[PDB]
Amino acid sequence: TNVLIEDLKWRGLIYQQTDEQGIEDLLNKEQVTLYCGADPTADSLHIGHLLPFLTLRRFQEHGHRPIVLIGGGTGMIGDPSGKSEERVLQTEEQVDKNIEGISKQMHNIFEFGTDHGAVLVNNRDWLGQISLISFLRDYGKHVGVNYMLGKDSIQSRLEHGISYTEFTYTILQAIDFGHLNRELNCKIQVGGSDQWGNITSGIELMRRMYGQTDAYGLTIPLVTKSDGKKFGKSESGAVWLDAEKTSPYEFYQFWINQSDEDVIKFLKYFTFLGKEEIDRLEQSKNEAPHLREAQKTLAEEVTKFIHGEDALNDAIRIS
Amino acid sequence: TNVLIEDLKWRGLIYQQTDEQGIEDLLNKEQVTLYCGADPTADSLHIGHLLPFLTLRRFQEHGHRPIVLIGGGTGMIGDPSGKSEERVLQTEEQVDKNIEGISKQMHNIFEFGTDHGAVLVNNRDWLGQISLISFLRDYGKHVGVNYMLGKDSIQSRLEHGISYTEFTYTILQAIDFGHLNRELNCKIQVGGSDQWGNITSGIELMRRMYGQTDAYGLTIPLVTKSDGKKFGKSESGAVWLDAEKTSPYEFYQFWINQSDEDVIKFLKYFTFLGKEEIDRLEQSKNEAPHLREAQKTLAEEVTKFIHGEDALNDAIRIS
Ligand SMILES: N[C@@H](Cc1ccc(O)cc1)C(=O)N[C@H](C(=O)O)[C@H]1[C@H](O)[C@](O)(CO)[C@@H](O)CN1O
Ligand SMILES: N[C@@H](Cc1ccc(O)cc1)C(=O)N[C@H](C(=O)O)[C@H]1[C@H](O)[C@](O)(CO)[C@@H](O)CN1O
Repeated sequence: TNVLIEDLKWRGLIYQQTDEQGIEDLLNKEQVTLYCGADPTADSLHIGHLLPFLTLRRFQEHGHRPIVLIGGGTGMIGDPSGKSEERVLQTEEQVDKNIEGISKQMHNIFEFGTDHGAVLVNNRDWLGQISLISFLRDYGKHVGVNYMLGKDSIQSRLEHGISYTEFTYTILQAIDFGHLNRELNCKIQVGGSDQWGNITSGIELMRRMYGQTDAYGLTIPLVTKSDGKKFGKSESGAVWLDAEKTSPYEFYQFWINQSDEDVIKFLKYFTFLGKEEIDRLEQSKNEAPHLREAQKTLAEEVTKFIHGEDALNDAIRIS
Repeated sequence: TNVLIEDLKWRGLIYQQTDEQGIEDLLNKEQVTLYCGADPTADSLHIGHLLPFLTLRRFQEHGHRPIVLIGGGTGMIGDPSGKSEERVLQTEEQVDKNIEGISKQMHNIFEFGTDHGAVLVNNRDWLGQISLISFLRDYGKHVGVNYMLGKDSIQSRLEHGISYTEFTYTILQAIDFGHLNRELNCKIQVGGSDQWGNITSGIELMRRMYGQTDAYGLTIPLVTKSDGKKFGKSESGAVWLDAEKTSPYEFYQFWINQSDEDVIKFLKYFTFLGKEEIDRLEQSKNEAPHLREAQKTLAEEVTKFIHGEDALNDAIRIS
């Protein structure tokens, strides 16, 4: 038993684990409970969010469980990770409006509603309670400043000033992990490179609060185009997984006009084909580039997936 | 948490449980490990085997696990359940040949190969070992004759004589359940009406051997045609889920020419639609019978499933 660890590292989806061996272990023994999340900083996800939520499927595939968290709380604050400009808060309706969009997509990418499947959580439930005096007593006590001033994320901000709220974000997200680690049994936190800091911060506080209850962190990598030009950025800014911002036809194309270099890879990253199917599909590429098979299947795979069987047609029938 | 128990009894898939409440319970608490099996008495399954193995999916759907057992051992003996004529043994090649067929179908109906998914077991592994003196000591001791002479199955046989082997079958199958109950954690045994006796017999010996380690038995019902004529029996004897004995076109038809009375039901029994989709699909039936929607979708559902997306086409394109 250890095939899942096998394809996630063939397909190259492993940027870093906190404790390699430890993760390798429980994955080949117990049925883990890994989760991922996103704040409602928009009313639609974008292909940058496609990789991480798929890796959650990869896991679910072999008996494991995935938990999808929507930032109904940490959303209103926003994650300075990466950013090198302070954010700007947003209207209670704005957030509570956005989550209606993001939730409509997840619900389609994953299967919510079972007796023991994935779960959709919103942190405004546990962060919506906890008070000012409280937060300071119960959590702040064992969350030292030298540590926070250590998070890579923060410096870009420390450099041209980081407001206190951007600064008290990591503690908001640590509280989360812990809550799930103690509430749904969560032990692994999957997320992009931009989440190393927050992930780790979650386990560091899990240890202080009570000798780290078997928690670990996994990071999916950074999808890199071949030419060195921003995966996910069209003139039409991003490439939105929302039909009416980025359509199946526009969607379709994006994957079929995708370069041959960064092609098989993307096949591994976003398709549920096997090493065989790809092997062959890598072949058609390597010697009969005219039929343009790679670029084609990829497309029709991710499109039927994201957008539909029929809309795939509709898209193709417009091609 | 209790939706699965909800649709299995809406769709009517529950003929009987050994301990109703007890099953209701662990199903709304822990992720069960239910299994089902079939002896290689042929090299292809038939629609009579479609219901039970689907109900295993129903379960797997909500976090649970299914184990598919092939009778590589109890096969060579054959289950007198139902039968009212002694069986006839069969060639070691014959069995070892048949299982190649039956396994090719399961592998397509279920997903074998994961870190923690369903598992394919063959009992010739645990029954292939156990010796004559042994079997008598370790198992026979606490397997009283008055009990066996109680199994409904047996009397039909007791009436026109039951050979000892048909008689020592139930103990072969009890040993199984137990082995899985102690080996893979199995707690529920799903199978058709014709398996009540064997199922129960498995838990009765599990208790004697050691206070029944939390085992229960579930039975799917008997698919009944509307007219009262043998579901699954064509002139072409059965309706084989093997392409080259019962083809997608022949397959296709069988479901589209299926009567309107026993139609929505069969929709519930064999399709993964919702109560909604069916509601509507029950409607089209009830007032626009000309479009013949029920009979149609059913077909194309079960066909794409059993035989393929493309072969569905091929079938339709021959319709
Ligand atoms: N603080 C997190 C959100 C979070 C919310 C609650 C938690 O308890 C832990 C983290 C974040 O910044 N997420 C990105 C987002 O937009 O929501 C998102 C990124 O955009 C990403 O590319 C795909 O979602 C990858 O970094 C994974 N991420 O969660
Ligand atoms: N003794 C069982 C097989 C068995 C094998 C190993 C076990 O440890 C327990 C039982 C039997 O008779 N099965 C049917 C078959 O043909 O294999 C089969 C029936 O045909 C059925 O209709 C669908 O498979 C339903 O009764 C479920 N059944 O298992």
